[PDB]
Amino acid sequence: MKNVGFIGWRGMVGSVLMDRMSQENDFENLNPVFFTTSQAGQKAPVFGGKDAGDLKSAFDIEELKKLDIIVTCQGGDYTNEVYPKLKATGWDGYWVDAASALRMKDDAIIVLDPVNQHVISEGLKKGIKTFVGGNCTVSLMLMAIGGLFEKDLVEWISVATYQAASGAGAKNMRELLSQMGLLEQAVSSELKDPASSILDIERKVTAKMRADNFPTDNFGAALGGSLIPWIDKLLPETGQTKEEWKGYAETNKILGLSDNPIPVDGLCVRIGALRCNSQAFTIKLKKDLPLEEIEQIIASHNEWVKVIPNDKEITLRELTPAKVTGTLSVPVGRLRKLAMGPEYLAAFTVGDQLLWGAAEPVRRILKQLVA
Amino acid sequence: MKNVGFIGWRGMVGSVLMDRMSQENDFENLNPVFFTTSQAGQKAPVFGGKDAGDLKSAFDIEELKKLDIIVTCQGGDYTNEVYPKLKATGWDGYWVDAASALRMKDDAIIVLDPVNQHVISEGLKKGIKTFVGGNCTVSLMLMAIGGLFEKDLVEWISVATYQAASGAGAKNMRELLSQMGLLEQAVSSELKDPASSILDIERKVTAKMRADNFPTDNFGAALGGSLIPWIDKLLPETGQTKEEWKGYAETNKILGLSDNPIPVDGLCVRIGALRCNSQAFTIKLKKDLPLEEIEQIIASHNEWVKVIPNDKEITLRELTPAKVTGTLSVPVGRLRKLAMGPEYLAAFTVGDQLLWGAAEPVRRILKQLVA
Ligand SMILES: NC(=O)c1ccc[n+]([C@@H]2O[C@H](COP(=O)([O-])OP(=O)(O)OC[C@H]3O[C@@H](n4cnc5c(N)ncnc54)[C@H](OP(=O)(O)O)[C@@H]3O)[C@@H](O)[C@H]2O)c1
Ligand SMILES: NC(=O)c1ccc[n+]([C@@H]2O[C@H](COP(=O)([O-])OP(=O)(O)OC[C@H]3O[C@@H](n4cnc5c(N)ncnc54)[C@H](OP(=O)(O)O)[C@@H]3O)[C@@H](O)[C@H]2O)c1
Ligand SMILES: C[As](C)(=O)[O-]
Ligand SMILES: C[As](C)(=O)[O-]
Repeated sequence: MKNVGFIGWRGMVGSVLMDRMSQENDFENLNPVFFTTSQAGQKAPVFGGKDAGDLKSAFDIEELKKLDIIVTCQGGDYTNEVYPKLKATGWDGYWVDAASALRMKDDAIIVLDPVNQHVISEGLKKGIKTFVGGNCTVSLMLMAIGGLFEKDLVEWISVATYQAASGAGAKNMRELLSQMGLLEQAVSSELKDPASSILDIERKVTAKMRADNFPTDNFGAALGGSLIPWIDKLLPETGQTKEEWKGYAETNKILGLSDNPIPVDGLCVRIGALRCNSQAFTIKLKKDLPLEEIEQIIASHNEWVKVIPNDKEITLRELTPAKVTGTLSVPVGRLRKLAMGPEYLAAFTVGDQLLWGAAEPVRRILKQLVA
Repeated sequence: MKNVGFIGWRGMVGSVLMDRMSQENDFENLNPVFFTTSQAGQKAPVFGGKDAGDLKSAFDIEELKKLDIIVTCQGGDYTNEVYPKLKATGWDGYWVDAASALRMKDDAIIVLDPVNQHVISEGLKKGIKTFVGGNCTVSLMLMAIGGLFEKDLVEWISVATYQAASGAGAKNMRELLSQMGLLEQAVSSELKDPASSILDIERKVTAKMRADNFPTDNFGAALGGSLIPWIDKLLPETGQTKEEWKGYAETNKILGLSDNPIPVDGLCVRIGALRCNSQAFTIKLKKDLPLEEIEQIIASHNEWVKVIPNDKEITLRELTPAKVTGTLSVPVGRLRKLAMGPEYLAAFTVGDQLLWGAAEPVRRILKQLVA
């Protein structure tokens, strides 16, 4: 069986990949070899009921060179380090990555098979050996409205995101939780007392949120009870942040439309959600079609997207992070025409950023590479 | 000196108004009369160092009929009951309302004087006697980009909101806070153990958020750690919620363009913030102007709007609910041209929903009416 190496299997994304792989018995048709950046020699974990020897150093090129496929969830720093060194040896195996590091490489293909399988297979024949997961937000967007691009109905998409703390890292999720606790703690008794003044409570919660002893070390500002309309670094040439820039760059590379690119732009905002990224869309369509047809085109693209009817009770129950968290479902709703015209479509979607937005496309390309 | 009655002065919006009036000495040039729907006969609040006798009944038409101006923050059900009975007596004084009830009536003007003083002035001369504050998000939007409408540069605006808990009520803010506390408490110990599993932490928080005992009666769903992409009731004829519908309806009546409406549409989403409504805009301009000119036009409209440089550090410091809560500042940043073209402009704004979104416009028209 093909020898597959796993790097970053212990991380947050890695842990999700391991769990998903165990659920689908992905360890059956492959020989697993586990690496580490801090536990070399130690006893390798037990997945798929198998027993790898001891953890090998993720930096041992000779060891890696023996592998047919490398699946990494370690991070960009690691990849930019080892990858060039491994290729420099002549190694011709496959490199499956969850980090963005190699996404825009001329010899790398961004994978999201339920959306761009043709691009993938084509790359495979062509000799492409590097496959990278796409930006979580772009991935979730395409899993929700892929049918529209599939039908070549999209002229341009305007996006406003509602991104979870989890997308920034495990330490960021923990900071959000700490902030939420401190906010309630600041007015614990006042909340219990029905006679208390709501303005008195707000004043106290706002003061705590602005206090020096309020944990903001990771976001650079309060997230719980607030929001941050800026994610990643600035791009001086356009004014977009790197997260916003990915919409255009990655959507078109995933779909293979670099020759006739579709404008995808907007604002990415971080909010107090744990691990589900939500998005509001203003989709300018190339033609005016019945809303019911639009819905079917969307719902039939893949089996994970789930159209949520534009009803209050149903929306509150199905189109929220609280509902989607930990599932492979990609609900999209609030679908209707906008006032600008019949070609303007409104849509809101929610999706788990660690599954389709991270571990799932990786787990899937791997399965396709092996048995 | 004019006789002015105050209704709903005890609630959340009413309290902020009383606060602002006390700070601005708005009671000096008027004779205050306080009413109540539940505490008639009890001592009135002594704002402005002035002392009214006892609370009068807000349902006493004979007492109301004696006033020159009635200022109410009581609510739509109150107004819909009393306004008709009072006007039926032939009463011809001024009615200033914070509730949406009379907003779309032809004998009423939606007031936001920094934006439509001309409408207010024309209406007064025409005989209009009813002034109503506009929807909070619409008001906050115009305070931010009124300069573009002032120059007739706006073709249409696509909106995505991030609305706070207080926008729905004092009960809802309290529920949000209680929810936040419960979420952290579910993993209090794990959070202080730096070696604990993040996925274990998230599964526990999510489980709590999904527990029947999780307090969700006010929102009908979890808000803390999540979001609710639905505000108000559904309008079957367009697919919009009443909240979303107001963008087109109120923006245009405020601007006096109900005859030739500028399309303003989008999605209104509730998030876990206490009292600031934020909005992401995609503005289709009529002309292709340099970014710097657009900024000058936006900044020059009024003294409260504040253009925030498209810089990360400044944005995290100035463009957030944490910074603007309790202030009259209306920051607008992330200004840049979008990928769709040089006529497409992006912008993100944040504003306190209880000030410019509620009490401030009311407070201002009252001052105009009393002198
Ligand atoms: N966060 C998201 O929502 C998201 C979404 C899509 C893609 N990604 C990307 O996926 C890659 C990995 O992200 P991540 O958030 O999974 O990184 P992470 O949680 O920090 O894990 C990465 C590595 O940190 C090391 N580590 C040190 N202490 C650890 C501990 N106590 N528990 C677990 N691991 C520990 C592990 O390496 P050793 O075992 O060798 O020590 C682990 O492989 C990044 O490139 C990221 O950008 C993230
Ligand atoms: N919340 C916002 O951010 C916002 C923004 C824009 C517009 N508005 C609108 O402004 C109007 C009032 O909203 P609101 O949020 O201020 O309503 P509220 O807080 O419920 O106050 C309304 C009334 O409820 C009664 N009440 C019962 N128990 C009370 C208590 N424990 N404390 C204070 N009052 C109590 C009071 O009437 P009595 O004293 O007669 O008993 C009070 O005047 C509504 O039409 C609302 O839609 C609200
Ligand atoms: C969240 As990314 C750095 O994998 O585009
Ligand atoms: C903020 As309203 C409910 O008076 O449109």
